[PDB]
Amino acid sequence: DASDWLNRLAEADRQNSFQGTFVYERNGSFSTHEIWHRVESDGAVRERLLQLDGARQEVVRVDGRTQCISGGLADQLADPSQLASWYDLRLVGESRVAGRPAVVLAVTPRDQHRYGFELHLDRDTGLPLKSLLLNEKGQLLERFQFTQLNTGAAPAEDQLQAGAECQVVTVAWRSEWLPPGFTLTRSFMRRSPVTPDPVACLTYGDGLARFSVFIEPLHGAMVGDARSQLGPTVVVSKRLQTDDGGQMVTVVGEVPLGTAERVALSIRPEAA
Amino acid sequence: QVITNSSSSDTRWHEQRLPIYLRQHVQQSAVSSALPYARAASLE
Repeated sequence: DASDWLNRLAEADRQNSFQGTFVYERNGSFSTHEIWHRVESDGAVRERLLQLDGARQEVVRVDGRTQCISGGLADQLADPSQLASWYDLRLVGESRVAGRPAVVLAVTPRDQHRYGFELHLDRDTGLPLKSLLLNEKGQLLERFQFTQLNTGAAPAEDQLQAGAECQVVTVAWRSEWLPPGFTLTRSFMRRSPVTPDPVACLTYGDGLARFSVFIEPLHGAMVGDARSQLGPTVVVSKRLQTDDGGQMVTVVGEVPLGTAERVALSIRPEAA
Repeated sequence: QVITNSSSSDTRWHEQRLPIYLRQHVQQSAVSSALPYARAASLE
């Protein structure tokens, strides 16, 4: 049963120490990374991630906490129980990934507003071996795949220590429309990268997909639509007519183009 | 990567903002779990 395999996935990261190498690929980027993952005797997870190609990007985490992170990952830093309501969870067979037997789960959207996944889960541990993000037509948007996974034996302490590049470290807006299952994760204010203006940020998620909304004042300027794509991440900007000079609404996230567009056109100011 | 669109006034305006908001979304999603990190690392 797929529900059971996803619950096992949810807990696998606290019940297994491991080390491994994986690749991440999208249109325009291919990279290899290494991970060392140690579960301490009290259950805390200590994890180090290192990029193996090109620059030495790195992060070390202790449970949720970022202990250190390299600058190129940080310059813009300011639960599967309900998933079956928005995705059909299906065991579709068996596979072999990184020389290990796996089960294949198809996580298929129940509507047009989110992407699906093909997940390959390690039989021995429930850890993820392969994650493929698929669009509506079944085409591949991103590939996450281990090439080797070494489980059981815990990484040695020296393997959990990062290098020198790892640096020790109310908004008056709402959406009138969200796809089912998406909820507000967080809202906060930032500043425009260009001007003195405050920019409101809202972030949303359904447990699998996330998107962010940015609302920036136009001061009466005539600025039109924009759109962009970076692998699975769409960017849409649409002007919002307002009584305070207009706003540009930007939606960024791992959702179909039409979802980002519909969200962007549904943003509204809060009323008294 | 800004498309675009068709107006040099609008391209210049969006090109100073959209890449930054994109980076913020992807980076914050990585710190909130190796897949989110990998997406952030794929930038630049």
